[PDB]
Amino acid sequence: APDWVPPEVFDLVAEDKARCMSEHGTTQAQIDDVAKGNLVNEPSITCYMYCLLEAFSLVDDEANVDEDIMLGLLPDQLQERAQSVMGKCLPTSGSDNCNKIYNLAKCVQESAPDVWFVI
Amino acid sequence: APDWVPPEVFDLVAEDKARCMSEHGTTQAQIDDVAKGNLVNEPSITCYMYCLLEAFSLVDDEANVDEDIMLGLLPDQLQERAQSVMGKCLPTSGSDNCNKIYNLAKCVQESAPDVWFVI
Ligand SMILES: CCCCNS(=O)(=O)c1ccccc1
Ligand SMILES: CCCCNS(=O)(=O)c1ccccc1
Ligand SMILES: CCCCNS(=O)(=O)c1ccccc1
Repeated sequence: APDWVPPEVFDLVAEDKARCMSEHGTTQAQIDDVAKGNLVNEPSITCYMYCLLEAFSLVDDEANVDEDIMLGLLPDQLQERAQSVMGKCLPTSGSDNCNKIYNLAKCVQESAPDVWFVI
Repeated sequence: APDWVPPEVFDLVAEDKARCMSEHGTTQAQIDDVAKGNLVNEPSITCYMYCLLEAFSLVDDEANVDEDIMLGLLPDQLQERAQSVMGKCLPTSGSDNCNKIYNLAKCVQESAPDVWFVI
């Protein structure tokens, strides 16, 4: 949703978006809420984000973020900002994979809400 | 094991853990191996998982799973996530009891790696 997201990402994620929303019972409404900063800790959205990340190998089976793959997918414009916020927010911590991603999202959104995006 | 697993279960299983590891020649390394995502189809671990399940009355003599009790014993957030996964992955199928549980474990891990834990 933020204006920096490369156009190609909308097509790149389309397959795994459909699959992940089906698996987690996610609605588009929940997703639209996130750029508005209305994220709540509900598995239907938190496990969706986990699902989408895992699909691009941005996280492992334990929801640990691969910083290199994350920076790789991000555009050049955001490398500086994203590296700083990852330093701050990683490694992930939480009770389960979905909570780990919720905790990461909240962490990022505290200083850099426009760096965390969901589609 | 994942961070969500109830503290109580470490003590609750200690008796049957010992008996089940002894029965199936299981080593602690094999058990630890699973958390890492490295579950293999080997009877010393797959029959161990059967054995622990049966101890909690979660499987019968044919490795049919009691979905209701399995789900009921999971903490709230894991119970929600597992309902879907268990809908897909149950009832069990396979050539023997040990393979049935291997197939269940892999099935669960495809969508919900952190849901299927072994101790
Ligand atoms: C780092 C930005 C947060 C990623 N959130 S997301 O899980 O919806 C997602 C969006 C796009 C690709 C993969 C995952
Ligand atoms: C007695 C209370 C502990 C059971 N909780 S459990 O999540 O570890 C669990 C173990 C085995 C199957 C399902 C859930
Ligand atoms: C979601 C259920 C996981 C079952 N895994 S287990 O069979 O090794 C087991 C762990 C603890 C108690 C009984 C069985």
